[PDB]
Amino acid sequence: ERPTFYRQELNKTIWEVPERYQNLSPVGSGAYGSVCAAFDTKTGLRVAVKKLSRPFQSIIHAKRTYRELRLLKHMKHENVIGLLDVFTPARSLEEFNDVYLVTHLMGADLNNIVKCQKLTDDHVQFLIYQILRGLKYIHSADIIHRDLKPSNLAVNEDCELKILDFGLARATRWYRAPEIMLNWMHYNQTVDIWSVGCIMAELLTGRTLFPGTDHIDQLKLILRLVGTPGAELLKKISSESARNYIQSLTQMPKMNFANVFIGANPLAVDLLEKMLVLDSDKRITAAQALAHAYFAQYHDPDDEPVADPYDQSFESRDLLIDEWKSLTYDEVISFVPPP
Amino acid sequence: IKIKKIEDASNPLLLKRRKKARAL
Repeated sequence: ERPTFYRQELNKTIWEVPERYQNLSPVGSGAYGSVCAAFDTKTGLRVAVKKLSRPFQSIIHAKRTYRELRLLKHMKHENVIGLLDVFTPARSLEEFNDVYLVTHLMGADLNNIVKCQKLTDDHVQFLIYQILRGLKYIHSADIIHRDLKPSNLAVNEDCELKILDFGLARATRWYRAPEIMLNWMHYNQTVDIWSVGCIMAELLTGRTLFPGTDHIDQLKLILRLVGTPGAELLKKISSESARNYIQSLTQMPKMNFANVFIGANPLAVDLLEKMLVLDSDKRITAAQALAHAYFAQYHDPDDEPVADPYDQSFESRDLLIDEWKSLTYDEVISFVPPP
Repeated sequence: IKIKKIEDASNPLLLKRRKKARAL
């Protein structure tokens, strides 16, 4: 079943891919791998071919490579970017060094759309509804994105949306939950709900909600709207030093959101209050938010599916580089493409 | 890209939601 490969050097870097992928265009580099846009003659789709060149330089790298492949092979949902293909030109484990991941390159990112257009409240309802539909699926497998922001949401002309680029580490901080920013405690799935509130708030006002400079600055901005922590939340902060820093602040009441978002759909503002709650344990879940009156036109409890269970037991495994590499190789080989 | 008006947009999800909204 090995397809025919063709090789070419694009921008001082070698790509060896199946002939099904045509007209490769370097669309970016990084520190985690180069990316090219291409035409996938098999599906007729425009796709992103991501080459990981350095996959196994450390235990951290090898493990993160395996984690990214595991996550991506598990994602089967309309509002979540899935794996269209994964391949290596290697004919055996011994010569295995490069891994390539292929995903659908749909529309443009939300940040790009907003730069060229003022969305209506209607767009906002449907877009946010799609993010939460995707998040209910993800959270049901006990997966946390961890890095949601406009640049990680693909949107097309017909308003379809898919969540992409999951945080693989185990502007950017402007969407992060207070408790994960300073690492106050072990994170809840609702750190993604906090990012959603930040995203929606910005879509409605056309202004970034918490545009802080550093952690303290951003924390202060956050706590001014949402108020400062109480005893309940303080009991949950594991770090004694963070708790001492928290108590040193001058107390701040929560603000009323209705004065901050005047003229916005009142239901939108109500959902915002439920998403942007300081205590993570009290933030609305994605399943609950889908049931919120703001999405009345779009809610269908018979079509907001959950995921199969995702085995994260590997996270606690303590293995050698070659063992993580071998597990990764096995996952490439076992990959079954989507219809 | 420019996003069409939701009224003009057509996709599988919207199609589905519009089909339920009539079976009602």
